[PDB]
Amino acid sequence: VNPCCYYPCQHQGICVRFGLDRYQCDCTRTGYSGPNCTIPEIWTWLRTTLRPSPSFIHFLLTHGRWLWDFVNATFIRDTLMRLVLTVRSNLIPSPPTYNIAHDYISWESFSNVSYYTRILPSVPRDCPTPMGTKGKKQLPDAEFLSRRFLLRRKFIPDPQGTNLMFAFFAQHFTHQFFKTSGKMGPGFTKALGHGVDLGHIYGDNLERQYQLRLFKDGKLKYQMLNGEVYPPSVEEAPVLMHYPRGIPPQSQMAVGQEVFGLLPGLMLYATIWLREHNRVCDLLKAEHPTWGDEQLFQTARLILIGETIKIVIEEYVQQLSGYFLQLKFDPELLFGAQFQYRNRIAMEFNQLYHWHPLMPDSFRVGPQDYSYEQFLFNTSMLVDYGVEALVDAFSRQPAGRIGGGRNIDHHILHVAVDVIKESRVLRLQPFNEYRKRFGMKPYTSFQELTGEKEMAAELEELYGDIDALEFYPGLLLEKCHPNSIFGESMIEMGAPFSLKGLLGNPICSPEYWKASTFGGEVGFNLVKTATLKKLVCLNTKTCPYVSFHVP
Amino acid sequence: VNPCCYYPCQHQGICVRFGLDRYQCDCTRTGYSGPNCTIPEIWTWLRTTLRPSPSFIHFLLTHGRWLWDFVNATFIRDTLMRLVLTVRSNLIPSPPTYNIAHDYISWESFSNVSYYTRILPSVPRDCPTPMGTKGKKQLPDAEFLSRRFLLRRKFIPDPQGTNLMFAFFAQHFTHQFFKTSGKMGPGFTKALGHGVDLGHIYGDNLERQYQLRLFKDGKLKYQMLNGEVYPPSVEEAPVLMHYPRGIPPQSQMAVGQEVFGLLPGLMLYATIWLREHNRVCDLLKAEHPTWGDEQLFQTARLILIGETIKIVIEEYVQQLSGYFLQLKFDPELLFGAQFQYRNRIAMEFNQLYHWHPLMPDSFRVGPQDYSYEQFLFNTSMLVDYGVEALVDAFSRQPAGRIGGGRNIDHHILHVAVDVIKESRVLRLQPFNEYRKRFGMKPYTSFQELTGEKEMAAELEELYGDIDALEFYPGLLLEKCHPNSIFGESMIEMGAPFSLKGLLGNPICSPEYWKASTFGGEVGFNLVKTATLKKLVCLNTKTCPYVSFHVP
Ligand code: HEM
Ligand code: HEM
Ligand SMILES: CCCCCCCCO[C@@H]1O[C@H](CO)[C@@H](O)[C@H](O)[C@H]1O
Ligand SMILES: CCCCCCCCO[C@@H]1O[C@H](CO)[C@@H](O)[C@H](O)[C@H]1O
Ligand SMILES: CCCCCCCCO[C@@H]1O[C@H](CO)[C@@H](O)[C@H](O)[C@H]1O
Ligand SMILES: CC(C)Cc1ccc([C@H](C)C(=O)O)cc1
Ligand SMILES: CC(C)Cc1ccc([C@H](C)C(=O)O)cc1
Repeated sequence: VNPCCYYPCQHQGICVRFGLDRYQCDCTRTGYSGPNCTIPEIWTWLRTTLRPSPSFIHFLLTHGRWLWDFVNATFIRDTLMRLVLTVRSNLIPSPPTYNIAHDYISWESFSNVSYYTRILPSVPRDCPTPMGTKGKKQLPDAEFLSRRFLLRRKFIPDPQGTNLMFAFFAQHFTHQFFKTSGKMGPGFTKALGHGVDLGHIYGDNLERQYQLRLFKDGKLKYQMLNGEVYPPSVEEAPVLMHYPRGIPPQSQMAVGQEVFGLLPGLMLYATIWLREHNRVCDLLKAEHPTWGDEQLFQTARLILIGETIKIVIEEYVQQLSGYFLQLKFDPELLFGAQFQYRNRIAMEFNQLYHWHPLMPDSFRVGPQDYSYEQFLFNTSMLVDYGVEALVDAFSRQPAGRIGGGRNIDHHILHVAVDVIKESRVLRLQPFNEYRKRFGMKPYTSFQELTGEKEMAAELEELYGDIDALEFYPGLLLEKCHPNSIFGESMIEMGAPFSLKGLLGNPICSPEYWKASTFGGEVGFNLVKTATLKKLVCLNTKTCPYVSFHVP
Repeated sequence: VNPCCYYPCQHQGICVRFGLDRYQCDCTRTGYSGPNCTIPEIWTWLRTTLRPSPSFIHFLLTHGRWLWDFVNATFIRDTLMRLVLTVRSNLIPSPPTYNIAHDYISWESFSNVSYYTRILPSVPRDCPTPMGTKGKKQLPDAEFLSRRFLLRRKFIPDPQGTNLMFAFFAQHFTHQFFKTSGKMGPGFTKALGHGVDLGHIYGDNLERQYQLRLFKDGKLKYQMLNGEVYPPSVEEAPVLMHYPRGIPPQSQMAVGQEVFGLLPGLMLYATIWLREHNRVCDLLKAEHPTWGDEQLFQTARLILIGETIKIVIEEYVQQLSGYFLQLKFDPELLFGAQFQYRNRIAMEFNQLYHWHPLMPDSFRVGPQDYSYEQFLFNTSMLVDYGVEALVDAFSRQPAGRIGGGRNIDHHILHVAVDVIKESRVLRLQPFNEYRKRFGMKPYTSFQELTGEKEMAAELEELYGDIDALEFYPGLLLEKCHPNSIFGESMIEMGAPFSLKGLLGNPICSPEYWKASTFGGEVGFNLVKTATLKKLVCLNTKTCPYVSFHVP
């Protein structure tokens, strides 16, 4: 029996097979020593005992507004944001570590960008049980697990007021770096780029980009419909878009991410960002009449990347966190720190971001209430209502609570089922192992995981042992913070991936973070003062209610 | 007239075109302010005035052996090595900056690995003269310039005692990251990897690697000849090798770098490293009987990458430098510093590494003296003499002095001619601009460049102005240090690229630099104690005289 199946090495120690049946843990730089890296060094011990729980820190951050208001207007704001940035980031390996093919560092894992990386090695194929040495010989049926604990019965809105404007932003944004390859299989991605490169606007490959570009004034091709600007058609921009068989090219919109024609919300954002790109080109040309099409295009792209990182940290994440602390996007906060400006999307981060519970039972646009069947492959809704109308509608409709269980609409429950199946193919280690990998104590029972007893009893009967609970299921079934959109694990595990992805970008490095990179002071300020409201309203005829929070 | 043609921005300030005819310099973080970034800050001025010249520091490093010996045995050795590593490295942009297509930062320049990067932007195409605003309307004829100042008349040996064992190591080693693509043109490379990835041994692409691997015990395919181990034939390892038409596959060796069959010296190293890879596999399997072929292969590769870095720093660079300071390869020296573990080969670095003057008039192997025509595409010499014999021969024959001028054998003078032509296509800025970009004062005349009067007068008559002198020519014609192999520019410009290349490797990062990465303490020590002598002798029947220095 493979000793590493027991996950003997603690605190990021590395389990290596030695001889026919022995194992050793490489505790290098873990802060611990001993056979299993559990004997702490004096400094390590002080840090671990003097640190408040994720639950207590969360409390401090969502209480005492009056105090935080004072803090948010001083340098303490910076000090804390930097603290948040470094502490969350150090939890992500960089250079990247393993991939679906190698549960060990290798030159292939480091140079081969078609692979998603992974934080914890896989469950060795030769282990007694699917999860290691705990649980039953066979995992609970994915389908059953989903219907029992993930299916929505009664719509549960997000207590934090998150809306569909946010939901679709999330779907739009994440899909620029989550593009699992159907051809290569699980564990592989076509979103080389691995981060905020805006590939969902410009395309994940040159040829597509060239087909999407006007090659005049650095602009992106487009078309006018009802006196409004929209992405061009595939006929004008011959690029592969995944539309239902039968829909003509002249009726398809070409945008960068092949999958965006399958939801008005997605194309909505495609339209907004496309309008913002061409707008920025105008501002740039005014500043540099001697610039060619290429430089105008390249420079505008860097600007939008900046705007995206800005808005994601200061509004998107802010919304999700519900923190009284005013999050801040300022690369300089890291100029005095040891930080690698690179990123590699992890398969776990992909699993974790499946926030389908956000989707509602139906989609309300003014007096009209559209169903999934009327909404999903709708090729006219966006143009019928226009950008302003849809933004207003999505900004008003509440999105569903992510954590807590039983809140995924039956229309898309199938995604969760496949997420669970893919997880087993990827052989993700147990939820508890990830709890530990991210600084939390493992759950000692299902009743501790869920703040209740009914689901816990059934889960325990199915899994047999809390140490067998799988990654994704653990994330969605964990008990949620007070009036939060999800549990602590979602944050403690997601923040590192997210923040490392945002700041790990090259435009955030000392070499790139300069006015000249963005065409000058005008371009640099577009990044620095970017805003959701401005992203929309500076590109629409009228300004509707725009926010990631319900009115 | 494009104002940036004057190279107005100093100290790494960035020239940006504004309005119809204005320009601005982005002095962000340069240590200077002002229209041209020429007004120094207090600390900046202190550093530039309190810093000794490259010539004085070089003096200190090559005198007082007794003092140095004392220092080398103390922590001062680590202190100076860290200084050297950090000061030389900070001179290289990271993330990478421009490429042949973009004289400005862009997402395309950052993500597109098929491009060599460049430290200084190109000479704007719309400038008055080919070099900017100085020199004649037409540059000196490349052919003529080479015959007049680069052609060898009388063989000039390297006063530092460098041998052919070193010369071939350099060619072998560098050809893993300098692989200009004929199909795409100058400015493009096939050596994705941009560094010490050992692609010249394992191939620059997966398919090729696969054809080269045995897929057993993690070993590399091979063949036996005279009881000795050699690389396999193209027949057993069907991989593309550039051999002259007319030679049969059965006499073509397959090695990783398509060009290595064109010199016994190159294949010699191919053989040595191949034997070392398979040897390491043995040691590894002894340690991990449960490991599969893949892990054995991946782990051995990481080990050889380490051995390569170790030897290049402590023996290779040591020999070139001539320093009494004992250089050291220890990744930990940088763990407390702000350093990016990434690298991108620069086109200027490619130009600079054209050390053809190293090649002799003929190749002596014992009593036999072989001509270029008997040496260049010889497919039997390596096997006829065996590894030991050739190593001994190359270790005894002195290589030619690199700097000084008039020392490139007529057989390969054509390379230099093409290097100069490619330079103009790449539109490399003038030598003086690079002097400045690397911390030196520009030469005020050709007489200052060359420590003499004749060549200088002829060069001045051809170029018209010292500010028109080109990159490569400047490097080879600059006056050499006392009894050195080349001038200061070669070191002051090359050291930064070289060390950044070496330490910027991901195996030198905190995440990778651990015993487990190399299979354990045994593998880790192979890296830490790697040696040229051991690389050869631990893989040959007998141990010949092996060194980068003539006996
Ligand atoms: C009702 C609206 C939505 C529909 C119809 C939908 C549909 C899908 C489908 C069909 C897949 C691929 C499923 C498979 O291969 O089995 C998928 C993947 C995914 N969805 Fe959704 N989704 C919706 C909303 C969202 C939202 C709001 C988010 C939150 C950001 C989200 C995040 C993801 C992620 C992260 C993936 C995996 C991406 C990848 O690996 O390529 N989805 N979704
Ligand atoms: C007599 C032995 C040698 C021969 C016959 C030779 C031949 C060549 C040839 C034919 C090219 C390509 C020329 C072109 O495209 O116009 C080349 C490139 C080059 N050689 Fe050599 N060379 C020799 C020795 C060396 C040595 C000792 C070094 C020092 C490390 C060296 C470094 C280079 C470099 C850096 C390049 C450019 C690589 C690239 O861009 O792909 N060569 N050599
Ligand atoms: C000043 C020293 C304080 C030591 C208190 C550290 C407490 C943790 O102690 C460690 O717990 C591990 C299990 O969790 C054991 O495996 C280790 O052997 C034990 O040393
Ligand atoms: C007063 C509030 C200060 C907030 C700054 C601390 C930054 C949060 O830091 C995070 O805290 C988690 C525990 O909640 C840990 O599990 C994470 O690893 C750590 O990065
Ligand atoms: C006593 C000698 C100590 C030498 C260690 C200093 C490290 C060398 O450092 C280098 O010096 C050059 C000038 O010589 C500069 O042009 C380079 O930019 C700098 O990195
Ligand atoms: C879940 C994740 C994708 C979003 C997220 C939420 C909160 C935070 C804050 C700054 C933190 O570090 O606690 C970061 C990122
Ligand atoms: C020219 C270059 C390719 C080799 C080289 C020579 C000397 C040094 C020393 C440590 C230095 O920094 O002066 C580094 C690299």
